[PDB]
Amino acid sequence: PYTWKFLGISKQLSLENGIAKLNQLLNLEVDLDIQTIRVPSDPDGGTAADEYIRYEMRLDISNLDEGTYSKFIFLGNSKMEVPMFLCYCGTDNRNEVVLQWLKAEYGVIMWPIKFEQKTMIKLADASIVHVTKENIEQITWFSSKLYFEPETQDKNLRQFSIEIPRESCEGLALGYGNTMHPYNDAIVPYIYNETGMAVERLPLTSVILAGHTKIMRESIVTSTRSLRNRVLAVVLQSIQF
Amino acid sequence: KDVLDVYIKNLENQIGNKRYFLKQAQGAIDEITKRSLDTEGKPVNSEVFTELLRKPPIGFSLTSNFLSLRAQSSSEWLSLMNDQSVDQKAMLLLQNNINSDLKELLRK
Amino acid sequence: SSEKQWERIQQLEKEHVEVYRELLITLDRLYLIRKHNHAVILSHTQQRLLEIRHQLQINLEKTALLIRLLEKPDNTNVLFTKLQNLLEESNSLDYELLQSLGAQSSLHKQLIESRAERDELMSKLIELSSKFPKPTTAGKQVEVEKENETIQELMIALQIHSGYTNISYTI
Amino acid sequence: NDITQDFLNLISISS
Amino acid sequence: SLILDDIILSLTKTTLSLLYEKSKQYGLSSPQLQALVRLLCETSIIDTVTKVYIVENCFLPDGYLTKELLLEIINHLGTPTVFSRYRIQTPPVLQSALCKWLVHVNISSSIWLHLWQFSFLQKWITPLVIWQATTPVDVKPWKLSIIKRCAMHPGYRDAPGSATLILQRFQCLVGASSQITESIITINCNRKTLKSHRNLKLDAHFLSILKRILSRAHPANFPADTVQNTIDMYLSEIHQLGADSTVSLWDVTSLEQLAQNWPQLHIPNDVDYMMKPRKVMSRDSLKHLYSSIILIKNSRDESSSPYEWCIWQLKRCFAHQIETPQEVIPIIISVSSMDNKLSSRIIQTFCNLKYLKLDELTLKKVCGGILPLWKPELISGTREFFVKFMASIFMWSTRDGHDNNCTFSETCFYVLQMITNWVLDDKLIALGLTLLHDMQSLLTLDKIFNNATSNRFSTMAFISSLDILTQLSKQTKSDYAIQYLIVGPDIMNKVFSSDDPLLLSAACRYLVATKNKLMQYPSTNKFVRMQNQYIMDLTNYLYRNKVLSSKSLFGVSPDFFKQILENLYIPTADFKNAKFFTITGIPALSYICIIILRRLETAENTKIKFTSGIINEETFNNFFRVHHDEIGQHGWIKGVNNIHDLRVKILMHLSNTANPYRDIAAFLFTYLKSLSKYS
DNA sequence: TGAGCGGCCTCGGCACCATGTGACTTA
DNA sequence: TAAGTCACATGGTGCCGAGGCCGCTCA
Repeated sequence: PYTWKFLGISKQLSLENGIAKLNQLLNLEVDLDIQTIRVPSDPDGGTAADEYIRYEMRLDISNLDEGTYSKFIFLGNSKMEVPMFLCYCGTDNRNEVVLQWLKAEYGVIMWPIKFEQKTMIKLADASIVHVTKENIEQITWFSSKLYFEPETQDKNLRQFSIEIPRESCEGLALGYGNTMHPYNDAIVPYIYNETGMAVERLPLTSVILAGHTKIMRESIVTSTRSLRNRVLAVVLQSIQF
Repeated sequence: KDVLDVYIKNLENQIGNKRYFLKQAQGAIDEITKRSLDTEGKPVNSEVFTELLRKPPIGFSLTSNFLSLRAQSSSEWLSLMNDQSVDQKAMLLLQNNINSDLKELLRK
Repeated sequence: SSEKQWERIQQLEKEHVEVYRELLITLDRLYLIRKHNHAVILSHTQQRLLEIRHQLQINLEKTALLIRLLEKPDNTNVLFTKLQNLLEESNSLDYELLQSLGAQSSLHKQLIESRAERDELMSKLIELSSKFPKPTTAGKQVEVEKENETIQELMIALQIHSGYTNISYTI
Repeated sequence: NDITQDFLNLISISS
Repeated sequence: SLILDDIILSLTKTTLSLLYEKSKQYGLSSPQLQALVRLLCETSIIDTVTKVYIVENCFLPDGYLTKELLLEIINHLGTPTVFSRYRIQTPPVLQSALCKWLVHVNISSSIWLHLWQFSFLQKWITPLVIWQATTPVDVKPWKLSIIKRCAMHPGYRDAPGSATLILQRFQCLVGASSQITESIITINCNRKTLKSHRNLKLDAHFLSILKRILSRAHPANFPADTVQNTIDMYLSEIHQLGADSTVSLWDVTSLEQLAQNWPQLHIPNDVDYMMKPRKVMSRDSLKHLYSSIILIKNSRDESSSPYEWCIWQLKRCFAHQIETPQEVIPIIISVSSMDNKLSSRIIQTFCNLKYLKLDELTLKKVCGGILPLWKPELISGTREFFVKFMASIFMWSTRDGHDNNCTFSETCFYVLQMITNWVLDDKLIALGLTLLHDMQSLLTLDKIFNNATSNRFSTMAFISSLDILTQLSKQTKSDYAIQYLIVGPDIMNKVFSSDDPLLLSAACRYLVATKNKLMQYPSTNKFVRMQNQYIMDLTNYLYRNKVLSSKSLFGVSPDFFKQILENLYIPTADFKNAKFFTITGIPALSYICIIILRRLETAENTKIKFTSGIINEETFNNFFRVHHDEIGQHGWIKGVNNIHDLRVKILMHLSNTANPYRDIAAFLFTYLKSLSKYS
């Protein structure tokens, strides 16, 4: 239950320099981690300019809950119109101090990120593909639940959900064929063919993967302590102009 | 309402006649286009266009549609222009205030 | 059901004027091609006169059976009342258009003079800002400021909670 | 000027 | 007034009524309020119901509340303790009503917070400590500890909900002072008591009384509208609570501060806060001037922070990234309407087809906010770029098939306002006039501006262009070329054929202006005979009724014009070839003349009304035939005996100061020797 | 001005699946 | 020691009757 709030950044800011100023301001050492991930390793997802820069800023004091574990995750690519976004979990009041310092030090323009319906479908696609230490990608199947809150006159239809079990989801994926985006290619077309609902047009408020994560229109909350690389990448292509 | 229905029938009859005349005209012009292998347009003679200039419920339809959507477009033009104008008044009030502020800052 | 009749005759008259305009255009270009062989590359100065003769034929027909219906006021046909409704909504908004245009033009003049004034002010302030010179222990200072804050807040608490009858801003 | 006027005439033809 | 403090010194029944009525008429000054509250608190011979009636009906300030009034009030809000027993106890209902009246109107924040521990004051202290907390540095963990300690304290009633409101305001304000939402969780979780606390009533009858008193008070100091707005925003701050040597630019609070430390001023890189938007001077008191201050402190170039902020927040609006693309659009418009480099950069990077496809509404708004003020830096290449942009938007509008789409016409009106700004200056006037001619060419094409599918937007753009041409023709001091006032015959005859009365009036205005300019020009040039052709065709179409005898009308010979009349059935063939070719026969001016005739009948109180719904020679003759003996003596418009006299009398009424059709009457009064005497 | 019905709405009690962790077993 | 099965105790979504204030609302 770690909600991730997403904010975009107008500039490619380099964090390996100047973080000592943040350490002096906050009177505590942060555990900045540098990684260079290549998310679209699939040939159909692109084979060039796939490298990202992943920063994991962490206000490390103690490890009991998110009151002392408000992580910060930054992702960046210099070959894009918008070059950087951040996402941070927890509810500590030092996080907005970190954001204010980031603004006042790098001169960046920061705005909250809202996901569209197709963006949420692509994020649900991204959050099942897991990278393994043997450098392979594994699709872990979760019993999804598309959850809608339509606005109709006289509040005729307040809300309606579409629950899809795990074995039915993998059966739909195997029926479509060998694909790496199951929801956008197999689940959503099956829903459209059966019930007539275009879920990329309907007001979709959340899709819930049971036991793993439940992404919303403005936040992503995950049972897992971190956020995988595919979700970060899909958020990064989401905010492009 | 019977007079409205028979006038609707008369106008759809006239519309169908005009659609027929369009269909025959476009068939003739397409046949002449097919029989003319010259892709490049010939320069039009002025004397031929002169002779064209000497030669030749519709108007009720014309004035009704014209006046109706003319009034509608004028009304919505008032709506958009008045919103833009009150935006201009607000912007000019703010701009005059900050103009006085910059003048005082220049003097000081 | 009368509103349905008026809506219906509205799209019928829209399609009617559309088909008549394009029919007139196709008829005139058909005459041009049939008199020539393939002359379809007529200039803008000739296409415009084709548009002019179209426009005068259109408004001449409008006036022509405007003569037919408005000469003798029957005051019984509903098309007659449709003509007065259309006319009274057409001529109503004529003055407000020019009034709003003139007011917004005066607004535009105000924009022009305000922009000129601000351009002058920015020019002067850039000239002045280039003439100013460039911009150029504390361990006990923060401690004595903290002591000042604690002493003054304790003074506020003692002045309020003791019922002292002179509360003032003591620096 | 001349190319712009011819471009406007092309617009008028295309209209 | 002096009656108020005279009654006050007298009090040191009739006096109460006099004080009430003089407060309801004038209102007391700040020393008068001080003396009144000092007399009311110290004595107890006055009845308590009359005490609360005074503090709810008589205390009416006129100007600023001084600090001494607040200090004197604070002296009376205390309670007798073990260190102060000589002073008497002020009644708690009087204290609560005085705090409520204070609601009606760093040290002081702690003063009000330490008075918040009083139980009976808590229902009205809370708006004061909310409104005092305006800055993030105001809150502190000791304040939070005291608030939580008094909130969770038993023996109180209003403490949970109101203190939860205080903590919610603090959480919405600072975003620091490590997390206090779990402290809110420890306090009540009913969402009902603080729901009633978050909306507060201020006795709007007393608000109206103070409103009228303050409106009677000082000119240009508290006007009524700003007082109502300030009270409304102070209440809405309660309502929406559910969700050292150098000086920084934030800490500067007054215009005096900027002077002595301008070379010691440090501009911060906090662009989003200072560009995105009170009687107290603070960081947000001078937030208006920050954008200009950055461009003064840092010399103007296309790398400064406000330019990048405007570019980025406009790309966000075009890419549909922002939720509300109407909060930052006025900010971008206000910043970039001036400061020519930023406006030119926005025009170069955004005024094209690609960003038109993304969002045409925001592009229309930025064209309304940028184009009317722009003046180019490079004269060459501007005309070709603007022709390309207008052609692109015209193809984009016309491929849709919907003629209701008015973006091209609206941006055309904006660029005609830009041409107005260009021709206001004598330099680069040829570029503006050529662009005006290009816009006139685009506006008159029969894809949006037809005689069947009307478009009053295009007519408004056209009459705006004609108005700018008339205002340009009156400038003698500018030696522009003579060829830039004509628009060709092909536009003029077409817009003469158009049935729009305002557009015909604008065309007559353009002809009147261009002839009054052309009178000093030689009488035989390439364009003088063109203007002569214009006026002879327009006069023949408007008044002469001699179309068939002319050589041509609007470039069309009258043989075709007669052949259209052939096979064109008219119910009466008395006068067919001259019935509807006049001022009453014009499609845009037929019923207008009938309205004018009816108003002339109403003005003269004529018993006879023109029953026929068309003014022509046949109807005029029949109207005199049916009522000959009544017309002969009295009961109709005086001084009119024929149809020509009727048209002249109509033209008199169109020349009055009540219609937007002045210019047609002046056109007929100018270029007609018979009508030259009516000028 | 004053009583007054209806959508709202939150309290909270209940119902049920969902969930994370220690204890314990398997390899 | 990595992984698995287990009941267990808490988290949480949905539901609904009670009741309160609100929101005009109409005489």
